[PDB]
Amino acid sequence: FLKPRLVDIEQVSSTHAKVTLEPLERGFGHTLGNALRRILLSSMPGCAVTEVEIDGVLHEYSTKEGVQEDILEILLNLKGLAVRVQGKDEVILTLNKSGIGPVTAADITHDGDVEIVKPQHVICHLTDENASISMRIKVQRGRGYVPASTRIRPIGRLLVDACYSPVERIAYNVEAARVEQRTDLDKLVIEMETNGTIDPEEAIRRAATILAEQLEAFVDL
Amino acid sequence: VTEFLKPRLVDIEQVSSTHAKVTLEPLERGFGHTLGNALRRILLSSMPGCAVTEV
Amino acid sequence: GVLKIVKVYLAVKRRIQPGDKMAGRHGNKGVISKINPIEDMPYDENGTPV
Repeated sequence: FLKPRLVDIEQVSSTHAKVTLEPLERGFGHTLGNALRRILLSSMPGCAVTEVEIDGVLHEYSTKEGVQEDILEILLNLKGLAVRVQGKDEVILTLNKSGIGPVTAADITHDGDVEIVKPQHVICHLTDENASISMRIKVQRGRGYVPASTRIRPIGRLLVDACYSPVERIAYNVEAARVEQRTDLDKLVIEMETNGTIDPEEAIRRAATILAEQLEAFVDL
Repeated sequence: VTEFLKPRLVDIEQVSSTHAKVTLEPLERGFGHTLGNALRRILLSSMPGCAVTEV
Repeated sequence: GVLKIVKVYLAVKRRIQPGDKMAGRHGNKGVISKINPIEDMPYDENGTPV
């Protein structure tokens, strides 16, 4: 049995990129494909925001003056803020925008570690030069989907839903690569579609790692 | 972030030496199928093993 | 006979759960049965899960 190995991580874009394995034995093609797709869509370490703190807004249903959007859908925009961390496991991001103009995600006062990958992700539209949004956005790690309620405190805290799922669309497509001289070595590709926060190579690496670790439930090392 | 619950062959209540029934402890949702289907494809697809092919 | 009335406005946030009645427009009334994990959902060739 020839083992599969990463051979292409073709970065068709920053939002998504296909990862291809050159060799795979007959039958193992769809096996590895479905296993990887399921384990990627279900469980991959995300970074979506978890807690915001507007400056002068008490509850998430309030409406700050100057912002063209009510606070609730500001939070709805924020819960899809494509951000990634490198050294921390939780971080609080400060935003201070002033003057008329949409608040792109680039306006976030980022640090050297926490870096946004979509600096054009509009949060809210400021419509007054004398109005200024101010957000202390809390960003954590995690996996899967975690709602606001099922996470076990001051008034200003707005418990937003969590969406720790860097991948958005995974689709494997087995093929037929004539490796060496032996036919039936079905080349496998993974047309994965992340949100720009996880390396597709590293995504496959971690997915295979967790598959092996959970498969080690009944096997020795 | 990466801590995942792992069972240890919790129930292996084999009926006869030609028919067993392995039942693992709770696994994170979306993994019971991803392991059952994977093992099913491996087992019905390919293992080393001798059998008659012609006569 | 009442001095002063205080009205308080609770604002819950209800979402989909296994049992919320939910229908299309063509009288196809249904009820949610299970919040199926996104991986379990059948995906087409492009991989977009229905």
